[PDB]
Amino acid sequence: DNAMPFLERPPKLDGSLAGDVGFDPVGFSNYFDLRWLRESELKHGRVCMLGVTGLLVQEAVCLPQFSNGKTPVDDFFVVPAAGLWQVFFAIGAVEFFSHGFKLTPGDMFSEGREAGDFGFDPLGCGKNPDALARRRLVEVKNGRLAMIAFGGLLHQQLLTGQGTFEQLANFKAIA
Amino acid sequence: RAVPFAPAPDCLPENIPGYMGFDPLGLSTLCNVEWLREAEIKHCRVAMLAAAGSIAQDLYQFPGVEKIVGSAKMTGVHDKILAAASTGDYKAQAMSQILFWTSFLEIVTLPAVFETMNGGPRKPGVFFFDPLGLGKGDKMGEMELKEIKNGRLAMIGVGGMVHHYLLTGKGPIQFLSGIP
Amino acid sequence: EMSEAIPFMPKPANIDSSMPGYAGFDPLGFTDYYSAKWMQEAEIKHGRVCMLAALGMVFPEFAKFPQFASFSTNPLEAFYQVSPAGWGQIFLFIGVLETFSYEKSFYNFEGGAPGALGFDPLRMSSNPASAKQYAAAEVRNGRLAMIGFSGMLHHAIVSKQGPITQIVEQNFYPK
Ligand code: CLA
Ligand code: CLA
Ligand code: CLA
Ligand code: CLA
Ligand SMILES: CC1=C(C#C/C(C)=C/C=C/C(C)=C/C=C/C=C(C)/C=C/C=C(\C)C#CC2=C(C)C[C@@H](O)CC2(C)C)C(C)(C)C[C@H](O)C1
Ligand SMILES: CC1=C(C#C/C(C)=C/C=C/C(C)=C/C=C/C=C(C)/C=C/C=C(\C)C#CC2=C(C)C[C@@H](O)CC2(C)C)C(C)(C)C[C@H](O)C1
Ligand SMILES: CC1=C(C#C/C(C)=C/C=C/C(C)=C/C=C/C=C(C)/C=C/C=C(\C)C#CC2=C(C)C[C@@H](O)CC2(C)C)C(C)(C)C[C@H](O)C1
Ligand SMILES: CC1=C(C#C/C(C)=C/C=C/C(C)=C/C=C/C=C(C)/C=C/C=C(\C)C#CC2=C(C)C[C@@H](O)CC2(C)C)C(C)(C)C[C@H](O)C1
Ligand SMILES: CC1=C(C#C/C(C)=C/C=C/C(C)=C/C=C/C=C(C)/C=C/C=C(C)/C=C/C2=C(C)CCCC2(C)C)C(C)(C)C[C@H](O)C1
Ligand SMILES: CC1=CCCC(C)(C)[C@H]1/C=C/C(C)=C/C=C/C(C)=C/C=C/C=C(C)/C=C/C=C(C)/C=C/C1=C(C)CCCC1(C)C
Repeated sequence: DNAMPFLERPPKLDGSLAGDVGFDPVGFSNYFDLRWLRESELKHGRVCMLGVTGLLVQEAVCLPQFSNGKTPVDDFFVVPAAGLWQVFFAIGAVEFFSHGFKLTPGDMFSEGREAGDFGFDPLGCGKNPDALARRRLVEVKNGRLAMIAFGGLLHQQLLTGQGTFEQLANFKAIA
Repeated sequence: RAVPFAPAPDCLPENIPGYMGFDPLGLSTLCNVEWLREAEIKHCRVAMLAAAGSIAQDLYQFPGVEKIVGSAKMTGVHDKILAAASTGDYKAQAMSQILFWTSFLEIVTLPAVFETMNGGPRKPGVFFFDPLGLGKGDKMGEMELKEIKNGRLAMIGVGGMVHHYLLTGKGPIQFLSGIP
Repeated sequence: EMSEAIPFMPKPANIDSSMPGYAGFDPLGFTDYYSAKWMQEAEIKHGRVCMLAALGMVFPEFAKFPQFASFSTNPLEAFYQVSPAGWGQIFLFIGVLETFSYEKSFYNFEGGAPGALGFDPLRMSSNPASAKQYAAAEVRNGRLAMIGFSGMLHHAIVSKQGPITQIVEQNFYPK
């Protein structure tokens, strides 16, 4: 349906993209490319799924070569500077190679890619077409959820200073 | 191509000895290709002499030098001979002699590297120096690539040897023999 | 036809959409008197020098070369802390690089594009969309660096420190 029934439906949000509930009140997709916005949305979403997994895991697991922070956000501050820089450049290498060295809104889509596709299906989960459609909707919605959840987990870990599961098992209201 | 990611510029011809498609950084677009070829052959030969001399200055030393040089290894010998020559010492002028003759050789062979760029007959690096005639009488062209490969290896090897010394006082043989 | 940048003024006649950073912005008509391609080449060189200068004013906040490690992090004092042999070598190197612009301008002025000194070692700008985007991005980052360096220079005059230091100490106003 229309997500905001009082507002008119945005003109460029046709139903072809998954996760489209007609939600664009501020008026993006009337200025920017919807291919760029969708590829940005999936990138944010997939990063945040890995990010929430990282927060939960690092609250428990720690590699022996690394120290342990008080919280998974303080885990960033005990990993050696060279290690953070190596991860940054490794991700940068991936971003260059996966996007065909075309990284800007002027050239990223000038070869004809669909937004968010890198040809990544080693297990072949997207072999079926209709199953692919369902998992496209699942991906965008879990990605959106993980975006919000990552915001919540990070800000609560910063505020309390006691992890996520430790926070829940030792909940202490604002005083 | 050496790097499928980043191939060699079209500035590089593919008919030069040692062409293996390796120029990801496009360094042949930034200078004359004839100059670069000449420079790498010269760097190759100087480094081959440096590497062989680094090994030889460990296995066998010319007579008498232990009083003038002691037990200093490859980088140290240069500094110590120049230290001894800094006093008025007659028997410590090996550095000035080699510098004089190599400078004289580079001075009188200097127009060659400008004739090649100007369209001259002589190809980069060729001084027609084949006294034994082994490369000339036999069909030539494999020896060019052997020279280039050994020269590139010598450059890296000199690098290794020098920096391994700059960290630990071992020379080539001492550093290879053990593993600190 | 009116100028895009200043919509109530007429379009400057001697600048054109062909030029990468074109906005129709020439209120004082420099291009009506001076050669538009000379101005185009000057803006690009000023931007390239400023892009390096803006990084240079900022970079020794993070790290210094070991020889100049004792040198100050205020750039306006590190200027005088460098030896004249060092500044002479810099001037010679810039001279060698500027021989190519002295040969491009003053001899083959009409052959090429403004700022095209034959320096494309990684063979970018091959893809046309990428070339278009890079042309405009070089111009815009050059203009931004001009403004940013102008700021940082006068900020080092007022507060006798560098950009990051002034920010960290919150030394934002004349003491
Ligand atoms: C090509 C493969 C390769 C190799 C050989 C290395 C080698 C190294 N890594 Mg690893 N790394 C790699 C790929 C690689 N990395 C990738 C692809 C990633 C991301 C997925 C990482 C993520 C990573 C982390 C998170 C950490 C390392 C660290 C280290 C170094 C430990 C040295 C130390 O304790 O004192 C050396 C101490 C110094 C102060 C010197 C700085 C370290 C030098 C510069 C390492 C240089 C490696 C080189 C640039 C390869 C990286 C390529 C890039 C694409 C990642 C070691 C040399 C650790 C580290 O550096 O801690 C210090 C560390 O915490 N790496
Ligand atoms: C050298 C690194 C590098 C490079 C060249 C790129 C390149 C790109 N990124 Mg990616 N990205 C990177 C690292 C990098 N990324 C990292 C480390 C992250 C976090 C995991 C992301 C997350 C990310 C998202 C979520 C999005 C992009 C997008 C983009 C594109 C837009 C270009 C732009 O404005 O940003 C160029 C970016 C840089 C020059 C640097 C990026 C650094 C960012 C700010 C992350 C900062 C670090 C992070 C907070 C902590 C990581 C910790 C880790 C190192 C251990 C382009 C393909 C967008 C896109 O493609 O959609 C259209 C988009 O939506 N990037
Ligand atoms: C980059 C080259 C280089 C440099 C700077 C030095 C410098 C030095 N060497 Mg080392 N050395 C070199 C190459 C080099 N050598 C080579 C190639 C060898 C033979 C494998 C040696 C073998 C050697 C020994 C055995 C000893 C030295 C020693 C010394 C020192 C005293 C000078 C001396 O007697 O040299 C001697 C150098 C030679 C006899 C080299 C001659 C080889 C020439 C170059 C062959 C030329 C072939 C061809 C005909 C010429 C081409 C002509 C064409 C261009 C027209 C000095 C530090 C002495 C020392 O005190 O060290 C502890 C010592 O005992 N060197
Ligand atoms: C791997 C070594 C190697 C090889 C294969 C070549 C090959 C060649 N050179 Mg080059 N050259 C080299 C090293 C080498 N060179 C070095 C180090 C120098 C500096 C002195 C020169 C200086 C030079 C000049 C000035 C010229 C050549 C020319 C030539 C070509 C024709 C001559 C020929 O066939 O001789 C073949 C040469 C060899 C087979 C080298 C013999 C090596 C012997 C077998 C052992 C070396 C012992 C050494 C002293 C180290 C001992 C070991 C140590 C650890 C103790 C051919 C491409 C000429 C050319 O391009 O045009 C005709 C020319 O003008 N070369
Ligand atoms: C594509 C590809 C595949 C793949 C893959 C991968 C690696 C897939 C990874 C998928 C992942 C990790 C998805 C994670 C989603 C997380 C969500 C939705 C958030 C949950 C948390 C919430 C809602 C919360 C909260 C909370 C807040 C904020 C604060 C707390 O105090 C309280 C509370 C906990 C309640 C594979 C490899 C299989 C092969 C295939 O051929 C190709
Ligand atoms: C819609 C949508 C879906 C969905 C979804 C979901 C789960 C949406 C949930 C969103 C949520 C839970 C958002 C919560 C935001 C909290 C905020 C902004 C509070 C900030 C605190 C501040 C600024 C502060 C402060 C202060 C501090 C610390 C100091 C103190 O003095 C107190 C004070 C309070 C003043 C899915 C994913 C299915 C996709 C689907 O296609 C459509
Ligand atoms: C041209 C020609 C003529 C001639 C001639 C001449 C003078 C020919 C001489 C040719 C020479 C000297 C070739 C030497 C190459 C040296 C190499 C490849 C070393 C690489 C080092 C490495 C790999 C290493 C290492 C390492 C070890 C072991 C030790 C560690 O501590 C360090 C490290 C870990 C880095 C003749 C006279 C024949 C006539 C003819 O008509 C024309
Ligand atoms: C060409 C070529 C290539 C290349 C290349 C290279 C080397 C490219 C280099 C690019 C560089 C160095 C770009 C730097 C731009 C800097 C800017 C825009 C800064 C502006 C500062 C601002 C706005 C500010 C400010 C400040 C103010 C005033 C107040 C302060 O208190 C604070 C604050 C900091 C905020 C390669 C090699 C890949 C090959 C290829 O084949 C061809
Ligand atoms: C005696 C003398 C002096 C001197 C001196 C000297 C001679 C100093 C030595 C300088 C040299 C030769 C340094 C070597 C640098 C080469 C490197 C780092 C290799 C890079 C290759 C890489 C990274 C990869 C290569 C590759 C691999 C892995 C295989 C795949 C392909 C590729 C990726 C290309 C002093 C200064 C001591 C003063 C003294 O008074 C007189
Ligand atoms: C729209 C919507 C529709 C209907 C439902 C709805 C609920 C009514 C509504 C939702 C509304 C709302 C309000 C949704 C709320 C959305 C919000 C406020 C999300 C907050 C996100 C903040 C993040 C991810 C911070 C990330 C910081 C990082 C990664 C810092 C990293 C750091 C770096 C590297 C360096 C320092 C070290 C650390 C600290 C680690």
